[PDB]
Amino acid sequence: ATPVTIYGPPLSTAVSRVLATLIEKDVPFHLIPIDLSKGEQKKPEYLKIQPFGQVPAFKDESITLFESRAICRYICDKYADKGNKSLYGTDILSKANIDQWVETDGQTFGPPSGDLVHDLLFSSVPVDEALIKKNVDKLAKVLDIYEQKLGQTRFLAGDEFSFADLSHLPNGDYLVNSTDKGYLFTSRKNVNRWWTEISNRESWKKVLEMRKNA
Amino acid sequence: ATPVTIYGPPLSTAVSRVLATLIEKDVPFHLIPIDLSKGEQKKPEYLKIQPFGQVPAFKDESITLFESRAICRYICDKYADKGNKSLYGTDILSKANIDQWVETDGQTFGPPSGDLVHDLLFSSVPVDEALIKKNVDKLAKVLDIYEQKLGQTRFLAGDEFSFADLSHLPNGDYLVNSTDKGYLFTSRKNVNRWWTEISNRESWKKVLEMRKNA
Ligand SMILES: N[C@@H](CCC(=O)N[C@@H](CS)C(=O)NCC(=O)O)C(=O)O
Ligand SMILES: N[C@@H](CCC(=O)N[C@@H](CS)C(=O)NCC(=O)O)C(=O)O
Repeated sequence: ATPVTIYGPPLSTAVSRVLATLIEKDVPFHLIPIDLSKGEQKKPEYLKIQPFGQVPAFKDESITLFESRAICRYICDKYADKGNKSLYGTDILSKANIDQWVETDGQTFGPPSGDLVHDLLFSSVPVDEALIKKNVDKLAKVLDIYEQKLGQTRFLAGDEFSFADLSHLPNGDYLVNSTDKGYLFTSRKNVNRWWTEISNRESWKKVLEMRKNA
Repeated sequence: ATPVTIYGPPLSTAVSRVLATLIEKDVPFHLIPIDLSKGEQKKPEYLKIQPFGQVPAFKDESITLFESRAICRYICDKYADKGNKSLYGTDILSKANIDQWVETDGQTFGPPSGDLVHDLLFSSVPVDEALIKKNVDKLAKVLDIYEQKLGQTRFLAGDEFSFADLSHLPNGDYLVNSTDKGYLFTSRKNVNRWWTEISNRESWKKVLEMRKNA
């Protein structure tokens, strides 16, 4: 079928989540730029597609979607028999087992890690060290629980890479490789192990290379 | 069939989300109390099933799950042909269409509404009115977008009540009925219509009565 259409820059964490999923699932795509520096996402034209004025948006022959994790669940559903077939499970039980850790990204890991990424890399107000520390300490608590989980299983939800792991890549990679807070991940033995395995997957390497290609 | 097991108090918003789903899906359940004021959610036996020391947790013969929205997706999947069949759609496209608004709850509406609910109703320290204002203003911006959407469709995702609407009930109901922030919903005519329709569903009324009697 025709390549799907993704709106937004690969530097965006939420866009990156979608891109990594497409690549894992062997789904071809067009990428339409949205210039965040020109406030393009906040103007009326883009608002028809993403009503919160955020990236990414998704369009294929059947539907227009927003919210990165919903886009990714759709892709995993539509293209279940394609690419990495086990990415979001293969039946009701394996899917749900992964999904609880996807929700842990969305509700538990994502808020402090995303706020850190924003405040340290993408904000225009002076960095507030007290606020950085607050979210560092919150994220440390989460990663302590991950350290124990990853002492039992190779990946968050079990023995194989899943969307739960994938969903951690965007904020993880900015913290580890673009801030001085990488020790949160790398000083925890099992988290470091996991982080190394997931960030060196072909799909993620391809996303990082796409960022270089502008 | 054997009733599923749910852990936590009905005063909890995340527990309420699961209860409303079970009732919509006509799934019998057994509810195991956890007293949050007494830290029962941190008892080591309970942390074995919910490692973040939060509620709810879910058990049936097949699986133990945490994170309310993951639990609800599993319920909707397992019991697709039961109760309200359309709650999370009936095929790939209708499911995804609902799911983007479920993610909007999780990522956009949920954080400011949940922080308001916590600071105003479940905090041990005084409220910070500057922070209240910050979250009120954030939520107002979200609801301005909903106001536009709900002028186009009856419910968030279309012409039928869905899990997307359901997922807004717990924080919405506390703000409308237990704080002086209800104007956020009631001053917006389409949002108010929607709120009226979804909060008067029998499933939601049953949850509130469970809570009143707990
Ligand atoms: N919850 C959304 C988050 C989207 C989001 O916040 N995107 C950022 C880039 S990572 C954005 O659009 N920034 C520009 C803006 O918010 O105006 C998702 O997962 O898709
Ligand atoms: N993202 C979780 C949220 C769980 C959560 O924060 N639960 C509250 C109840 S509203 C709780 O357990 N609070 C007690 C605590 O965190 O110690 C879910 O949706 O299940």
